[PDB]
Amino acid sequence: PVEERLEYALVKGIEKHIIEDTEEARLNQKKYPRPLNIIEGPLMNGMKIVGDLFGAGKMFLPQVIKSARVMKKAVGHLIPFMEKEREETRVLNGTVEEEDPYQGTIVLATVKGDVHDIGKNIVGVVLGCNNFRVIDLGVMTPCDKILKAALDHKADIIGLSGLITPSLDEMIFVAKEMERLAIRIPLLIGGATTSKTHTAVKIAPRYSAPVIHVLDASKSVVVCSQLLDENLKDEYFEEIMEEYEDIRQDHYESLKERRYLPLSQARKSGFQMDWLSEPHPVKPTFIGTQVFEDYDLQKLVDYIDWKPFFDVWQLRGKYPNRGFPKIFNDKTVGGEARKVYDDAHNMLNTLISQKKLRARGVVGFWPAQSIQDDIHLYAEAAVPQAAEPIATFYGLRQQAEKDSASTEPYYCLSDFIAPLHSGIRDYLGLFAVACFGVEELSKAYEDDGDDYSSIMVKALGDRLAEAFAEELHERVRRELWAYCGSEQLDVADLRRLRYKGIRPAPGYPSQPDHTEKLTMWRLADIEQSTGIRLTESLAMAPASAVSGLYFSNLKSKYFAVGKISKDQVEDYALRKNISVAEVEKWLGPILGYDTD
Ligand code: B12
Repeated sequence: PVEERLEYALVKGIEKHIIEDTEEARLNQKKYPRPLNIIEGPLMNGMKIVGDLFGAGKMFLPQVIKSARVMKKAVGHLIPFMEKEREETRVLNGTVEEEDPYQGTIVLATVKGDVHDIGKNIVGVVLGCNNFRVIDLGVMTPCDKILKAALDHKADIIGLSGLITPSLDEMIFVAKEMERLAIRIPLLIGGATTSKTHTAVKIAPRYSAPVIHVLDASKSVVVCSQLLDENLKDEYFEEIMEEYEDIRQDHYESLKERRYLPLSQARKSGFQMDWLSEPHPVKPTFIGTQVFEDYDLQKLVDYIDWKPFFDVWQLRGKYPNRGFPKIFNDKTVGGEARKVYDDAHNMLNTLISQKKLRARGVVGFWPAQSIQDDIHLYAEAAVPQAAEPIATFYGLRQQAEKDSASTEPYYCLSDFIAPLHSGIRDYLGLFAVACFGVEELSKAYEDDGDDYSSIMVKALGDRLAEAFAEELHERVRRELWAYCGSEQLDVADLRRLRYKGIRPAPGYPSQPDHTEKLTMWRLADIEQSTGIRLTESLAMAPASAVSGLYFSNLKSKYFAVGKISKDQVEDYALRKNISVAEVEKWLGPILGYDTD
């Protein structure tokens, strides 16, 4: 029989004879009077088997993508006959019937200002494997375009993705706009920057229709099936409503229960250094920017941290095999991890040897001094105490009250730079790297129909950007700044943060203000030197880009600012010479007080 062959090819992921079997079944008009039967019947049966096996955890994500590719080739062979049948019937009967076999239509988009779509692509493929008609809209999607896509495609669900905290404001804007046209379509929320608490507190109240946060792609199928089943729709919505009300009440009680120090008191208990006895800062080999136009990708292959790459494919090894290279020894996901790693190495070799990917970056150093909570940068030949700063990076100090038994100070990034009045020269660095050509390769793979290769190339581009950042930080410590000239740590120690100094990035918990990237881009001329541009929400395009600041102090360390009070917001607005509303917008996730 041909149905068994179709199901076996779908489940196992064999495109070798899928065209032949599909054509053979199509020619068997006895079983299938219309080609819709080959879709509604044997083909979606294998897709459903794959989807439920993935939901149960027996089959892993890469095999799901293989099955999706096989199904895509099958439907691609079938769609000319679908078009022929529809064109014939439009003239024979004058009408087009409801021939939809999918469970529902879902508009899937990444909100404006965000350029990350690996998770959105994975979610779309997973949903498509469960007979959902996924409508992927891309990145930096305007809200009006999402609403128009939902209206034109008679969509049933809308999904929003976002990776940076400025995307949360866009998501809330989309929710309230959906409310403004009185749309009743359920709205799912996903992304690395999203959380269950933020959705119920901020996103959920703005929309009357269901708004559900989804942690991963596996839960997305369950949520969509429950939302599209009328026997479970209202009860699931009510349960979501009660749990979100409970979490909102708990959130407000907590917010009443937190204590914060006064800003002056927090400053008085900040981190201190003995600059009169600590070793003096090491002057960099140059003051200004050194631009890299075409970095050696082969040097970046051995600097790649593969654990986030295996986290992309959801191949999470159990203890003690939870990380590379021990993941290959795991009983369950060892074979799939090995297959994915081999494919990644093959594609990396092909792209590097063909010059299909280019890495560009810039690193700069300037004299820097500290004035309370700010780091001021000066010219090369200018005396810091008698010259105007050419740039300033404003820091945020931890304000949340700590445990009485705790003795840790209240950290700020300016604590790692020598104060101006101390009479000690100090310097600060910054960098920005990227991997160029991932977008075109992903588009080419998606046009062919290989979503697996597109996801692989996106993950490899991100890995290459991270490896470039790590290697450049290694060079800065030993060669360009030479404050750690005796460093000889291996890449394993590099991934363990065992070296001197730190490289905080804007938007991270050390300094969660994304507007710090504008100063770097204006100072180091990053967009003109390397081609990396900031979007409207201060995200780096291409998405395979990493930036940050270089702190060479021995005592410097990574810290989380946490929640801050109103007074720190007012002081930050006064220092930055911007309105309080802008500070609250760019520091919304770290506000310890309500704003509405
Ligand atoms: C490696 C990594 C990167 C990658 C991002 C990977 C990518 N492009 O997908 C890169 C190298 C680009 C990077 C850069 C930066 N990152 Co980053 N990064 C990480 C990290 C460690 C991995 C998370 C991740 O992306 N996994 C990959 C995908 C598969 O996971 P996911 O997006 O969560 O997708 C899943 C689910 O969320 C869900 N899902 C996703 N979308 C949708 C949509 C719908 C509808 C549904 C139903 C489900 C759904 O399904 C997916 C499958 O599981 C996280 C830490 C963390 N724990 O989240 C930080 C994190 C996401 N990074 C963040 C930040 C700070 C940045 C930067 C701004 C820092 C910088 N260099 O300036 C830049 C971004 C600018 C840029 N580069 O263009 C923040 C978030 C923003 C913030 N705090 O303001 C995080 C959370 C770190 C942090 N603690 O602050 N980073």
